[PDB]
Amino acid sequence: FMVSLPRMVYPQPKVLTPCRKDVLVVTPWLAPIVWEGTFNIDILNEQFRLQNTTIGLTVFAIKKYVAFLKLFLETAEKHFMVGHRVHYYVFTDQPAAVPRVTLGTGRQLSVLEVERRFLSEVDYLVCVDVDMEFRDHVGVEILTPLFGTLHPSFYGSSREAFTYERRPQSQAYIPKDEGDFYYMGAFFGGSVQEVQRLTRACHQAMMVDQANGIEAVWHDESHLNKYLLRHKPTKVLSPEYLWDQQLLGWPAVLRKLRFTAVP
Ligand SMILES: [Hg+2]
Ligand SMILES: [Hg+2]
Ligand SMILES: [Hg+2]
Ligand SMILES: [Hg+2]
Ligand SMILES: [Hg+2]
Ligand SMILES: [Hg+2]
Repeated sequence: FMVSLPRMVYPQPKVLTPCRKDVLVVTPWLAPIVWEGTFNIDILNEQFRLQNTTIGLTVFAIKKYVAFLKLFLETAEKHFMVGHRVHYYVFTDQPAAVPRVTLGTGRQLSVLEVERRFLSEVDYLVCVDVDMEFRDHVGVEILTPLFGTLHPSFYGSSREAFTYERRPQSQAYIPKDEGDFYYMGAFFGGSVQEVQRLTRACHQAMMVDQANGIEAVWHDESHLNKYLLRHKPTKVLSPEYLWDQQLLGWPAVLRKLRFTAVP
C-alpha cells in the first residue's frame, strides 16, 4: 500500500520534447536507462521516503583494500541516498582496521568478518567495490527490482567487441550475435530477493564451471552478464554511475560523474 504524494510544484513534463536526444533513455524491454535529466529527484525522493525505504550498501574490503574504506564511506555520507535510511555492510578480514567514520542520522554500519538477515533489515541491496569514491548524487533513482550498470569502457561498443565469455564450455557463454549491454560487475543491485536470486545463480554457475575445469574470462562479471542477458534488469544505470576520469576523461554525454575509480 502506497499513500498519496503531497502537492508538489515542478516543471510540467513536455510530451513533444525528448528528454535527452543524445542517448538511449529506455531499453527495448521498457526499463529506464538512468541519465541526468531523465528524473525529477524530488518526486522520486517523496515516493521512496513515503515507503520508509532502507537501502543496504555492501562492500568487500580484504587485505590492502581496507585502506579504501575511509574515502569510500566519507564520500558515501555526502552523496549516497542522503535523506534515506542506509545500512552499510562492510565484509572484511580486518575488522579492527575499519575506520571510524562519522555517519549522518538514520545511517548505520555493520562490520562482518570473513543471508536472511538482509531480508529483515533492508528493502534494497546495492553491491559495489570499495576502491571507489562518490563524487555526486547517487540516490533513489537507481532503486528497482534488479539493476545493472553500463561498463564505462564499452557503452559505445558493438556487441561483438564485448568481453563476454565466448567459450561454449562455460555457463557464462554468450555468442557473438547475443547481448544487450556490457554490464560492469562493480555496481549492481536490486530488491533483496532479486539480488539473492542473482548471486545464487552466479554461485551455482561458477561451481559448474569449476567442476568442468573452466574459469570465465572476467570471473563474476562474466556470470553477471549472462544472468542479466537472460533476466533483463528493470533499470540500467548509465556510466555516470561507474566512471574512471583518469582513463576516460569527461565526455559530453556525461553531465555528472557520480561514482568513480580512485586515482
Ligand atoms: Hg527529460
Ligand atoms: Hg551484495
Ligand atoms: Hg558486495
Ligand atoms: Hg549468473
Ligand atoms: Hg559468483
Ligand atoms: Hg554474478
